[PDB]
Amino acid sequence: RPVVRCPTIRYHTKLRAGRGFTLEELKGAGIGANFAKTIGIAVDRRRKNKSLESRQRNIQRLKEYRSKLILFPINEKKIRAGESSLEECKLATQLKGPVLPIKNE
Amino acid sequence: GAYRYMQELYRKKQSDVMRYLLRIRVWQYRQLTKLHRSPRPTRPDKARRLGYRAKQGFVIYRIRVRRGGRKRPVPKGCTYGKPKSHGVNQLKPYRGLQSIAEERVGRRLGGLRVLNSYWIAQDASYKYFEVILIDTHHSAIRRDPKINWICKHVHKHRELRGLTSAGKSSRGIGKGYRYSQTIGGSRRAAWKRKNREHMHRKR
Amino acid sequence: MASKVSRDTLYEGVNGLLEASAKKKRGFLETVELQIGLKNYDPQKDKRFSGTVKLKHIPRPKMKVCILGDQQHCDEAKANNVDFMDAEALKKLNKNKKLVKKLAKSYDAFLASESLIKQIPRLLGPGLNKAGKFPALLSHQESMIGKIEEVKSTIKFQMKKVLCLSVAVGHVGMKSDELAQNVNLSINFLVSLLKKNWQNVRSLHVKSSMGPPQRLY
Amino acid sequence: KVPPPIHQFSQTLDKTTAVKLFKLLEKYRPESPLAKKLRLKKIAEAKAKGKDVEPKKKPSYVSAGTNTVTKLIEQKKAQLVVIAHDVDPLELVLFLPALCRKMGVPYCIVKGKARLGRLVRRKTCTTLALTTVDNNDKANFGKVLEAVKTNFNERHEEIRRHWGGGILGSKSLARISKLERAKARELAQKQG
Amino acid sequence: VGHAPYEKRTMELLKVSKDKRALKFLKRRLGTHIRAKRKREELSNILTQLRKAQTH
RNA sequence: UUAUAUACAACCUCAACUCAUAUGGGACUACCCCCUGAAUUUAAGCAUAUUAAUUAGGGGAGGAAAAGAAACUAACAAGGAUUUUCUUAGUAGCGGCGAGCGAAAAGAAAACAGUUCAGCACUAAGUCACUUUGUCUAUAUGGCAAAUGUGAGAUGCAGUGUA
RNA sequence: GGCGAAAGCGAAAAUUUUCAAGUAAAACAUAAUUU
RNA sequence: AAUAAGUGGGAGAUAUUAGACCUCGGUUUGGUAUCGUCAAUGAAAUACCACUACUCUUAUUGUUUCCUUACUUACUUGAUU
Repeated sequence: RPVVRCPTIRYHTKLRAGRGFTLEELKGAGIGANFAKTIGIAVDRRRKNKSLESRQRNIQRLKEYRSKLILFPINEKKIRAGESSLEECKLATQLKGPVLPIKNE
Repeated sequence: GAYRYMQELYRKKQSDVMRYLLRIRVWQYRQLTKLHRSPRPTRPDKARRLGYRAKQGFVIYRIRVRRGGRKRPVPKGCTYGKPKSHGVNQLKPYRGLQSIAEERVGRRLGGLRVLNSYWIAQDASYKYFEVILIDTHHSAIRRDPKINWICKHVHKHRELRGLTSAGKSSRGIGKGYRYSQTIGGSRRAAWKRKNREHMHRKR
Repeated sequence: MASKVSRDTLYEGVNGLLEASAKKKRGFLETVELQIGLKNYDPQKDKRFSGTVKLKHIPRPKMKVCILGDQQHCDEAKANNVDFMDAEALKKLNKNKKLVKKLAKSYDAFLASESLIKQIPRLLGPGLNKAGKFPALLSHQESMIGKIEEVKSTIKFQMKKVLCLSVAVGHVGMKSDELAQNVNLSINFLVSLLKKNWQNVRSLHVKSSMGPPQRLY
Repeated sequence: KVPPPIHQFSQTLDKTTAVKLFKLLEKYRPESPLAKKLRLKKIAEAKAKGKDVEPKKKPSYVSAGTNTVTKLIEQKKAQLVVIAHDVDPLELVLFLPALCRKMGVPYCIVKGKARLGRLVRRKTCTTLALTTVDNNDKANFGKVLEAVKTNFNERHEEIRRHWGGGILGSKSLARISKLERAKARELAQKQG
Repeated sequence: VGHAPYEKRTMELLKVSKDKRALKFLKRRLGTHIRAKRKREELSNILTQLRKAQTH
């Protein structure tokens, strides 16, 4: 849920919680579309985000994730996943915490 | 491909070619009745463009409707009550003929669903369309799963419930602000949605 | 009833100007006479068809002009071989003749001094509207730079009250590669003097002094 | 009066040369199905172990299907096009001979829409455009393509220009011819 | 296919026959003053291809 | 093969069958769906307004129905499928500018899921369904081949490709 | 056959491939026949 | 020179001829020329050469609430087994 900046002069402040995700951002941020879809991104193929820093705004928010994303292996030879498999959630996280913060304004 | 040519020649109606190929075709098309099965769709390529293949068996049924207005059934000197409600001899129906011409298949034919439609021709005493029926339980059609969508139970008889080509378009459906009611579900299920008062648990 | 050396109906593109040099079927000089089939260009108003085009090649118009000079016409005019007179030929240009084999209206275009203007309709005026070679004030008449351009092919056309046109611009005896830059610049110098032009005429007409009129697009 | 894109049907090249046209087509049936089966089952047992790429020699025959053909016309690989004329509706075949003058390729029309589908093991076929340029049928190739030139392709520049068509017919024409036969029996004595 | 007869009836009209009303004969016909101006000049594209290729 | 003088083979429209083999009108209705559209009442009377795009309205569905992946917004430091609720708001306009009607993107909340058709070039019908005979079993209108037995299929089947 | 949004039609449904009952029958729609 | 459509270009064209050259006409040179650019002098400077177009004129494929007449296959109206 990445999206920022609500429309008119009522809001130059707030930022609605993320229904867009900008396909043309993604190739500039190391993805990898349908691999990210079964990760779970809400990848949606229809938003054409117009601003370079709004392009950048999710770019850091992308790289905010994808690192703490723990990479569970598929073939369990785990040669190419490739962040970690020793950070398995029983060892590392297993958190299942709700809130998913949107930077809190 | 020939089809992109033959659509490009289908449009150019008001010719001597198509009109005087309509002219032979039109009053060929009348000593036959209101219903008769055919093998082959007269337009093939606009029986194509419509979600259509030609396996066994996607039947085609000719149909005519009576090309007019609609007069309001009260006898001989018209309605009581109010002068908002007098005028008859010009009153006009709502559902277009291209969604009446699939009710007049779906009940005379007790066996089959309805898929799309396409016009052919028009002259003054009928407009007269085609119906691309679909069989429902030919034991081929269960294992043909690109057109599997229509033989769930909730899609049968899609002439009444208004989800053919024209019967979709008849009830005022799209988005946004040329359509803003109808939005509350169907059409005038708007005009039971918005008058629905919410006397709360805790006001 | 059209001719071969002068085409009328058939409209060529850009490569159809190469054979127009063949209009010199004579051996003597023929002055090309322009004309235009004009539409809604009425001459009795301020739309006066009177100006000068500047053809960058010299098609040698036979130019003789009496240079009326009062300390401003002939001071810098020794670079173009002026006659160097003191504006005294006006006293003999009308009411009498000069010499044998000569008329009293013997030019094509005339120049006047800036301080010698009120005489031009009075003593010479009634004897020149009978000729129609009347010099105007908008026909490149200042004689500060109008000396080197005098041998550099200056013309003056007066509009007729019968809707015709025949004035000398040049000849057709030379190469059509000269005429590739002659017509395509003179008619581009004709768009600026004519008015409200986007598409108001359908073709041009070009005619020599001894030939039939050719027509260009 | 049918408009003079018709009659592009059915002035159709008298059958003494047309039977020679089918004699090329006797070699160019697409595939017999057991011969199709015996070719592909040899892939299964022999060429699955043979590892050979040469001996297929995919034989050039005449292609079928309208949606095949109008690629093959436009990609300039086709040689001779045969389209039927007993046809429906026209729009699969109406514009198609008009392509051939603008695309330069010689074409022809045939009588009998079933005879193109008699040999190809379908039911009715309507579109057979030929690509084959082999030396075994190169001899009889040149003479029949010269015949369809003036009849179909060089005729194609003046076929729309001359057609009124649709004669009146026929008993009424007898009454039409009755008066002129009557008045010519009277015209023998007016000026006499 | 030939012509659709309003184009042909105006094909006579765009010869010399009063282009302005002929143009408004299309906007009366088709007709919206954005759509007609394309269908106006389409006729002249036929007419500018058949001024000297129209011989034989 | 048609002076309307015969066969055979297709085709094309097109029948008839105590053929084979199978699908459908009906019941209910609260909710839902496309339909047809009235009236007392209110204006202190009434005729356009209102009752109302409303009760019979009946033809259709289901555990969902319709909608739904924009020919939308908004005009901004942008947003972004459909549906219901809070608010937008009893405000904008429609109004015998009478009585009275009446929305809306935008703001926040649940849930979230995106994609096949048609049509260039996609480039050996490589397709699909019956049949019979067995494989394999199962209360299957069933899974594997085959005779390649039909027929459907080029008037186009399939794969890849889609606002 | 027809029309109606459907239910159904204050209806001499006389138009509706054969819309023939058929007839112990004959090739080669059994023969003139039955609205 | 009248009678220059008119009005302006023009300040001589054109034709002829032999000579020059070419296979040759012809162009050019000069002689001559009905007039004329010139003069004859006025309203247009008439030679030379015109775009335009009507008084209109011969002819062409004209849409025409065009009129009238036949045609028939669309369609309407019956008849018969």
